[PDB]
Amino acid sequence: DFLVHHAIALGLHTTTLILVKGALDARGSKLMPDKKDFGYSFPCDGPGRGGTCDISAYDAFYLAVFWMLNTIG
Amino acid sequence: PWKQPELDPDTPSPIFGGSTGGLLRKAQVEEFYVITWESPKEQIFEMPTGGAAIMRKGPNLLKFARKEQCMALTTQLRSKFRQTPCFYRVYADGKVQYLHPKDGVYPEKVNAGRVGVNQNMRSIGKNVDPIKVVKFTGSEP
Amino acid sequence: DIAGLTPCSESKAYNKLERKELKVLDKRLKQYEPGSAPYLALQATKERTENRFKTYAKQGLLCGNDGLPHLISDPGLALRFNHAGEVFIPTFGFLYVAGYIGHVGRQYIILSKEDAKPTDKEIILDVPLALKLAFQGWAWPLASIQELRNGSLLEKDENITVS
Amino acid sequence: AHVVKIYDTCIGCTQCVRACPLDVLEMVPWDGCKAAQMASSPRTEDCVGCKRCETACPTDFLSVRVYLGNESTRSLGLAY
Amino acid sequence: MFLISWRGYWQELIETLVWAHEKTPLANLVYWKDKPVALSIVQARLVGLAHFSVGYIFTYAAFLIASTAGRFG
Amino acid sequence: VKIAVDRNPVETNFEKWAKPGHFSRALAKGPNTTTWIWNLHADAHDFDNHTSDLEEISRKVFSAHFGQLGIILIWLSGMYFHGARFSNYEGWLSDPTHIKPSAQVVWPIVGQEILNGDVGGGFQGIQITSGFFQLWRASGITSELQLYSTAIGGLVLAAACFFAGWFHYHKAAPKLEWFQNVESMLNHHLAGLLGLGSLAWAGHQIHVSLPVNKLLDAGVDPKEIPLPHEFLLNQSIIADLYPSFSKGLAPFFTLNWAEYSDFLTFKGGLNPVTGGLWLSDTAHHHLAIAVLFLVAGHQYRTNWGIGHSIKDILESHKGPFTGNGHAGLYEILTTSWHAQLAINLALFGSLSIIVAHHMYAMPPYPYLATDYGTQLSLFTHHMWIGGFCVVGAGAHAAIFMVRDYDPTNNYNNLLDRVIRHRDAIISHLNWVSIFLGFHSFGLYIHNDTMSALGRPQDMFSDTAIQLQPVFAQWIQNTHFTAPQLTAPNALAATSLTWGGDVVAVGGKVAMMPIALGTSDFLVHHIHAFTIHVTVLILLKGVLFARSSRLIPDKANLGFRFPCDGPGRGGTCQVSAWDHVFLGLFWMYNSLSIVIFHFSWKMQSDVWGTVTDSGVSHITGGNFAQSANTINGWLRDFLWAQSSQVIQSYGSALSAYGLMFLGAHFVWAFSLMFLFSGRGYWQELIESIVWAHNKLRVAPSIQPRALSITQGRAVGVAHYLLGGIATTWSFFLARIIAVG
Amino acid sequence: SLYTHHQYIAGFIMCGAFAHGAIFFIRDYDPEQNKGNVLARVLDHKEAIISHLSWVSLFLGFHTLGLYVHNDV
Amino acid sequence: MKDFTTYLSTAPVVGLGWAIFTSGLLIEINRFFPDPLVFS
Ligand code: CLA
Ligand code: CLA
Ligand code: CLA
Ligand code: CLA
Ligand code: CLA
Ligand code: CLA
Ligand SMILES: CCCCCCCCCCCCCCCC(=O)OC[C@H](COP(=O)(O)OC[C@@H](O)CO)OC(=O)CCCCCCCCCCCCCCC
Ligand SMILES: CC1=C(C/C=C(\C)CCC[C@H](C)CCC[C@H](C)CCCC(C)C)C(=O)c2ccccc2C1=O
Ligand SMILES: CC1=C(C/C=C(\C)CCC[C@H](C)CCC[C@H](C)CCCC(C)C)C(=O)c2ccccc2C1=O
Repeated sequence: DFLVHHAIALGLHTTTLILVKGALDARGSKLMPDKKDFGYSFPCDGPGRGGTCDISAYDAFYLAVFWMLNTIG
Repeated sequence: PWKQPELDPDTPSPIFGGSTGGLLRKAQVEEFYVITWESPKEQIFEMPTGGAAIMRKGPNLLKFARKEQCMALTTQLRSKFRQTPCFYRVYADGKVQYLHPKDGVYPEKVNAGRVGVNQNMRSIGKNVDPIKVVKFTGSEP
Repeated sequence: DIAGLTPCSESKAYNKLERKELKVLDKRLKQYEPGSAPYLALQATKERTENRFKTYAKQGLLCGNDGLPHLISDPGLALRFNHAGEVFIPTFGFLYVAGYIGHVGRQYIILSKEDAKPTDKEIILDVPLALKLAFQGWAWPLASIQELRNGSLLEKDENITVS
Repeated sequence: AHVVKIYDTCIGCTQCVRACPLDVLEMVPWDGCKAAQMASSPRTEDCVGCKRCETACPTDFLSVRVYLGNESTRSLGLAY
Repeated sequence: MFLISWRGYWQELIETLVWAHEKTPLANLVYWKDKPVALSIVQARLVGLAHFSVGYIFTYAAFLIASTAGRFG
Repeated sequence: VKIAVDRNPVETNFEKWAKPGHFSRALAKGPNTTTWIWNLHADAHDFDNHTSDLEEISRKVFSAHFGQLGIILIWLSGMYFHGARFSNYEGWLSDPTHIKPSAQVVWPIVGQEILNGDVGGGFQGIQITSGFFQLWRASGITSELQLYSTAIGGLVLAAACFFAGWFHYHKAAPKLEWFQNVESMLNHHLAGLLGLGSLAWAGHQIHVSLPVNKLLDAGVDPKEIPLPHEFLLNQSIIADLYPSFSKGLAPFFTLNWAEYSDFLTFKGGLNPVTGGLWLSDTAHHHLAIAVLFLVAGHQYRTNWGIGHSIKDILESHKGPFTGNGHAGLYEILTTSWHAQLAINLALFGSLSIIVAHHMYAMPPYPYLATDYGTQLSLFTHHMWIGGFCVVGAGAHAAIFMVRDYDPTNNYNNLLDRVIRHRDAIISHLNWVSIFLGFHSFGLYIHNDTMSALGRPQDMFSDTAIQLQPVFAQWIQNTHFTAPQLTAPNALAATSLTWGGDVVAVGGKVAMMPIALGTSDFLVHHIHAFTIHVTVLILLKGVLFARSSRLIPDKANLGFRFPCDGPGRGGTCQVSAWDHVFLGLFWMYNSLSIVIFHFSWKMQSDVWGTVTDSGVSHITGGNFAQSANTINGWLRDFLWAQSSQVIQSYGSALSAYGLMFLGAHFVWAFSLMFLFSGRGYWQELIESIVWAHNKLRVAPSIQPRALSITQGRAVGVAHYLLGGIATTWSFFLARIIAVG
Repeated sequence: SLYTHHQYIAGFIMCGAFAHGAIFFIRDYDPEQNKGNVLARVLDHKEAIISHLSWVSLFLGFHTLGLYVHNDV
Repeated sequence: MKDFTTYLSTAPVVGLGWAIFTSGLLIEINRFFPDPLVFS
């Protein structure tokens, strides 16, 4: 029972990381200083600057659900 | 340019057997594009849709369904063969529009006649937050 | 004892697990001849297994109802009931080694950045310098508190921010 | 029906104009820079949203931004 | 599918079916009212997450109820 | 035609070893980001991108290929060596049926000695499944001393191959003219390599392997065997075995070849003792094969004014419907390496697939059919190698269309006309995949739904609405009744899979007739579904690599690029590289079921222990009834046969139990890369760089998230590795612990 | 079923709080009004929060898996 | 030789020597002193 309660802690702390990041970095990132002008949900800013796939805060929520399901599992 | 060149809809086309990347029902109903240029000899070039074709000495004419298909060919001719193409837009009603060298000079060269459009006099960033414009459209304009 | 756990010496399942694991080898040992190398290999494994079980019992470990040894983590109960070597002491054995790796890599980074072309020094290391720092890091806790009390450990708002 | 706005930091490189296939962008004179040039976006109705323009701008942060929006036949790149 | 395979493979494929629907002798008489295009980028992340999560749930619900009901303990 | 070489082109020194990235102009500057590291190991062997010169690209290629041979030869010598010193070959040779092979004994540190299982023969080690022991017995090898010498030869030849790669690049490298002499390659590589190489092996078969295996099969002890050189020197010894040797090459030159009927035979079938092909038949095979390739090598023109020219052949086979046909291909194939690599990999991968089928039904080596783990491991191996090689053709053909395609040479050509009706190809091929996936896989769902509803009479099965493969059944009988009529001199048929009686060896069946029914109909049609689809993904990428309606200029973007942009609704995974990245997932889904087909079919209907009353198969013949339902594949194949893997803890098969789990981790681990994107990760690193910056411990090489195409590649790699390694553990543990 | 039903819902709901909390920063957040307060002081040093979180996820992840794998072997 | 020593100073070569050291050290510390769990 010890190892699982700690493995559960892995889920909550990293699931929070994905969602907290998508919130605080919602207004802007160094890769995209103005996310606020675009919106909550947009696909990307293009292949420039090395690639900008899955930056928006919607894409953070999108990735957390995989961890939500893993954690609850 | 000095004056817009009107369209000559009856000019010889290149020697091309045909393909499946041609025009669809959208062309007859909505709009289609045509490109003109003048070559000094008989050469071979890659088409955007399909394979290879043989130009003809003198004027040449093609018909495309997209503007990108036309400008893709201009970049090939301006670079490889160093020519000066010009293409139009034809609607279903028969109306014709002269698009790309609209001033006669290509867009990558300045000209005194042009007037600026969509020019913000500020730095990127440095603009109001969305809350200020929360109930109408636009934070960038 | 503590937490309703028996010592491993007094447990029955602990000795049951020993008699089982040896019975597997004795059955496996019957196939081969006495003086052959497979016989010598299995006898050594038998010798190691007999040594593993007696040493864990001698060390005052705690075995549960399943018969396997359990570890205790609170230093209070560990020190009170003489179970410190399990978790509490190895905690300091690691952190000495881990900070060794940080104090070394931090110094190689700072010193190469004081010269021209530090990018080349990362892909093509200065091995004489790396060995020098690697043998000078035996007393990294002294240098850390020296660098903290001095104030040259941390940078002060000369770092990039995003907004 | 996309939006293209150019900002005060343009330096007249012309790399945005050379990159756009659909001829959305052109150069206009201006007094703000050394090159005495500035871009413009007169015909955004033909814009498609490739963001090759943003890829070419060498500024610290971009003098050109394509703000995506409502779609259309020309914007979706539909031959049909 | 929606998670791994992304849009650009499919829109080129739908362009090929469109060609066939127009060149076929009798089917060409029928014509769509709204033009067919592939699903957007953000839509696919949503759709694929729904097909993902629903199988994550319908699978475990059957196992949870069947394992416990058959043994009755 | 002549030899042409350029002396001392390149100096040999370690100067460029210190300067990584010298081959590329961009990388020679140096690193300012960590992306420079990934691009280094990636663009290392892309010689076409380094330089435009075709000559230098040819020198580099011809010398790198020498490296793979040296890499192979030390690997091959390792097996011979590890088989000599750390194995039980001499014990297995005297009792093959009861003793199992082993050549990888393990050292005694933490645990790890239990893996040295009780193999048998006064020896304990890992049980191998590579079939070397049966290979070394097919040739005359009785002692370990022969294996040592064979290993020392490989190291000697391998260093020569490495030496040549230095010599034929750094010192004396050929010219482009020497490479374009294509007609001489086929002449030398057919006659010399395939012709004489097969003729030579017949020499080893005739003079060494036949007598040795004749005595071994007659119960003689290996140590009492005369050494193979004695058969050469003494014409009297081998004459006692095969009396035809007493005549001594007079039958050959007088053209009375019937005298050699003793050891040149057309028996067919299998040996009753070893459960393998008659060694006399193979010496006849490789002998006739040599005469066939020798004449083939005297076809072309090279220098003496006789023979064919490939150019005149190609530009003479023309047609009306094709127009100009096959004309500009000799200029293509003599100029681009990628074109040849596409053709060759396609037929080098489809060949290993042919090897996999034609060995299991026709076991060439002795005591292979009774080693079910070996027979199952060679099939699975040489099939996967075929899938990868075939997929490489779709990748290494698209590179030709992007880089080495000149429209001037191709006007109204075959290649040009294919592109001009490409939309008809992909459209007509799209309909087939939908037709098959409905009428093939939908039949499985129909059987599942009918069974759950209590209507088993309405399923597709033998006791039911039977769909029997009449065509294959007719071909089985035709090849079975061939010795009577179509091949009178054949004593028996090619294999027993067509029809006949059982061949038992050591109480185990080597091969017995395979019956085809309703289930075999569905599976053989499921394979075509996965194949016609895997072609759709690759063929679409090839034709639409150079241009499409969505993106009329892809060739300027290149072979591998992630996307043009979010516009047009989205242009992600539009390149030809991303088509290959998708085709690998379908190759995996295809061969994974070709492999499950081989395991359950052969366990249930073929393999098993023969008793007085018939044969007792491993799974009791459940392929006919259970396979029609998908739940059957889940119950009777996966849940059932996984008992040996799961219960492997505490035994010699414990390594397979761990690999079974670790293969799942690496599979799921790939999902982070496929589902996610570069954007989230590059921002996360910024918040991490802050802490590394706060403590003045930060890298001068800036950390950057992986590129888009790399995240896709990293996914499919960890994906396929975890998916394939699971079978590798699920199979060997299941089959080594027989049943 | 009553346990899994509520817990799977507890995860879905809780992933919405952060998501709908991220939309606040884009649409309904005014920095000049909320200047110097707790909400701006959190958003100022977000690089510390996201970093110290990543330590806990990595720490639990390595050491928990390493023990299970140590026991598997 | 100056360039050879420089090649040996690259990242992967130095990492190889590190790995043989740390791995061989841990193994030989488990070859002798077998099965440590509690530290005396
Ligand atoms: C010691 C002798 C020697 C020396 C000093 C050189 C020196 C040089 N060679 Mg040469 N070469 C040699 C032997 C040598 N070569 C041999 C034996 C061959 C035949 C294979 C070649 C074939 C050859 C070619 C074809 C080329 C060179 C090139 C070069 C130059 C670049 C070297 C470089 O990038 O380093 C590279 C340093 C290395 C250490 C490379 C190691 C590669 C090994 C073989 C891989 C090992 C496989 C691994 C174990 C598998 C496990 C991995 C797993 C994931 C599967 C340089 C002048 C290149 C050139 O002309 O410069 C533009 C070039 O194109 N050489
Ligand atoms: C089994 C699959 C799997 C695994 C192992 C991980 C693992 C991880 N994910 Mg992840 N993820 C997955 C599936 C998985 N994910 C899926 C399907 C999704 C949905 C797209 C995501 C979405 C996702 C997001 C959005 C985020 C993560 C994050 C993380 C990290 C959490 C920190 C942690 O505990 O690291 C330690 C735990 C480990 C298990 C470490 C793996 C390495 C072990 C020790 C093996 C070491 C290698 C060994 C020496 C052999 C190497 C040899 C080889 C190179 C040849 C971690 C690397 C978060 C992150 O990176 O923040 C820090 C994060 O933000 N993941
Ligand atoms: C009878 C003559 C002969 C023979 C036997 C070969 C044999 C071979 N050639 Mg080849 N070739 C020949 C004539 C011949 N060639 C001619 C005339 C030309 C020019 C027209 C070429 C041009 C050529 C190219 C361009 C390439 C080959 C390659 C190969 C190898 C393919 C590897 C393989 O399939 O695994 C079979 C492997 C073996 C059987 C192992 C044996 C290896 C030994 C060292 C080879 C011994 C034969 C050798 C050619 C004899 C002369 C060498 C001597 C002068 C020192 C194979 C060894 C490829 C290569 O070099 O890969 C490394 C390759 O890329 N050939
Ligand atoms: C005769 C075989 C052959 C040859 C000579 C080449 C040669 C080439 N290919 Mg090609 N290819 C082949 C077969 C071949 N390929 C096959 C069978 C496929 C299908 C899978 C492909 C698919 C393919 C693609 C998709 C691409 C290439 C590319 C390239 C070029 C760059 C090489 C490169 O980056 O590698 C340098 C070396 C590496 C990158 C290291 C590879 C590491 C692999 C992925 C890991 C192996 C894992 C290991 C086996 C198991 C795990 C254990 C691990 C812990 C060690 C080069 C011209 C690329 C290119 O740009 O072409 C112009 C490209 O984009 N090829
Ligand atoms: C189990 C998962 C799954 C399934 C079912 C499919 C299904 C399909 N994929 Mg696919 N794919 C998947 C995973 C899956 N994919 C993954 C994970 C990847 C990533 C590598 C891909 C990548 C991929 C590519 C790259 C391509 C496909 C293609 C296809 C299609 C092939 C045409 C065909 O046979 O359809 C026929 C229909 C079926 C197979 C459905 C089976 C179930 C039954 C028959 C449906 C029953 C309907 C029911 C009676 C009606 C109920 C109505 C109700 C509302 C009342 C098909 C739609 C190809 C495609 O679309 O082009 C042709 C293609 O090119 N897939
Ligand atoms: C022979 C085949 C081969 C293989 C398998 C590799 C593999 C690798 N090279 Mg590489 N390389 C090769 C040939 C090869 N190279 C050649 C011929 C050259 C030209 C001289 C180079 C030049 C080169 C440079 C210049 C660099 C690499 C780096 C790397 C590593 C990538 C960084 C990484 O993921 O770690 C990331 C690592 C960390 C984030 C932290 C450090 C911890 C590491 C993992 C411990 C050390 C690992 C050790 C080297 C593993 C043993 C070797 C292994 C292949 C068996 C990777 C291990 C990079 C590197 O730093 O290597 C370590 C690097 O900068 N390579
Ligand atoms: C494996 C079985 C697959 C069969 C079903 C596949 C149908 C899909 C192909 C349709 C393309 C049709 C347009 C043709 C393209 C075409 O117009 O080319 C024209 C070509 C005739 O060419 P000409 O003689 O004009 O010129 C040839 C010269 O150009 C030489 O280069 O037609 C054929 O070769 C007929 C091919 C029939 C192809 C069907 C058979 C292919 C499989 C071969 C085995 C068949 C017999 C099997 C029974 C044992
Ligand atoms: C298959 C596929 C398509 C094409 C898929 C299409 C066009 C299927 C959608 C249309 C069909 C006809 C709907 C099928 C009906 C559904 C089963 C039920 C829908 C119910 C809703 C009405 C509620 C994409 O557009 C795409 C985009 C981005 C990433 C991945 C993909 C992707 O994988
Ligand atoms: C995780 C992830 C990253 C981040 C991944 C990174 C930065 C790679 C990390 C590589 C590490 C540095 C390799 C070394 C790992 C271990 C340290 C090796 C073990 C060494 C010890 C034994 C010493 C991306 O950049 C990305 C980009 C696009 C799509 C998906 C993804 C994606 O999923």
